[PDB]
Amino acid sequence: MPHRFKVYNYMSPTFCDHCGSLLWGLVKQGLKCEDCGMNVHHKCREKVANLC
Ligand SMILES: [Zn+2]
Ligand SMILES: [Zn+2]
Repeated sequence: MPHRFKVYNYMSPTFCDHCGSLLWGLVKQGLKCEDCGMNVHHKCREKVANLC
């Protein structure tokens, strides 16, 4: 079943669960999955398997 990634405003340093690097930026720094909690960069969403 699919991740339901929604863009997210991270308020503490949070890292990408796919590539490990910081979700850089001030706002809108990546996407969180509603259902499993996975955090990804915009550039990393295509790279993650679509299995929630
Ligand atoms: Zn998920
Ligand atoms: Zn990443």
